[PDB]
Amino acid sequence: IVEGSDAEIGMSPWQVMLFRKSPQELLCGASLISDRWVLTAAHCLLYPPWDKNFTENDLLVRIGKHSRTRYERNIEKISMLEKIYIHPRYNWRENLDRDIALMKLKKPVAFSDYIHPVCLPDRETAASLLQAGYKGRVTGWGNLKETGQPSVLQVVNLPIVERPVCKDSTRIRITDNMFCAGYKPDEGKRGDACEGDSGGPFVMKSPFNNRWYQMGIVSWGEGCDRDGKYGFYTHVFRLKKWIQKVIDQF
Amino acid sequence: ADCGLRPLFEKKSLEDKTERELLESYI
Ligand SMILES: *[C@@H]1O[C@H](CO)[C@@H](O)[C@H](O)[C@H]1NC(C)=O
Ligand code: NA
Repeated sequence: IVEGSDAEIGMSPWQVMLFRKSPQELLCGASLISDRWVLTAAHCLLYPPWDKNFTENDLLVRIGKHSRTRYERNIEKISMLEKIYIHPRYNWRENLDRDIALMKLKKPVAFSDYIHPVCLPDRETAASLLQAGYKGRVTGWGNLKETGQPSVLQVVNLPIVERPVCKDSTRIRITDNMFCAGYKPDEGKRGDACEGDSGGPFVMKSPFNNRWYQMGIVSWGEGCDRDGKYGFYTHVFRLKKWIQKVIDQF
Repeated sequence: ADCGLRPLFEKKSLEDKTERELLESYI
């Protein structure tokens, strides 16, 4: 994360880390949505222009971590995956539309004071909170600045930018299954996700029920914390119908 | 089921150092 700070112990309990198995390197961030399901971004697993096509056997997942270095015994859990589910209509050849992925763990994870799942938004939740001006929260162990990796999980609070502002800030076709967030050049504040925070969660606290809802998935962006550039996030709700079918079919 | 309720925060009835910023933005 860029212009973010250290997270509190168990501040993002649904926060997941996607690792390559050989060699063991941080790929993306992710999120726990139940006992057996993880939700990252598709480009993390599949990006053919960079010969990226990951099997379940290629990847590893680490849940409950605070310090990327320090391994804490019965706190953090390392799980392997049974199967991966990339969106059938995920457009990598043009704009990273429907940049969503689901990971079924080979064994369910027990919840604790550090491992706990996030809420997926509903009709009303998304319509009411997915509105420009409101601040959401990005989290990850990605680069601290552009081209620099952190020890403790980082956290930034970013406001949702008006769809016409997002559109005019980029050259790429922005679809309803995307939303953007970040501060404007004269807003006097900064922050963004960076290489490594991809697939990670953009959450929000419901003023209605004090529950943390995952509104987005850290998808793409042009650089990191560039003035006049905003972070683009996968519109979780717009794809909840797909998330449901994969969970209910397997 | 009992999601989005942090065991060390919402369950223990505690606010994280910056969650007010979020709720404040809704005004
Ligand atoms: C990814 O590899 C698997 C076999 O390893 C194959 O079935 C699949 O079609 C490949 N997809 C792409 C886009 O390379
Ligand atoms: Na910016």
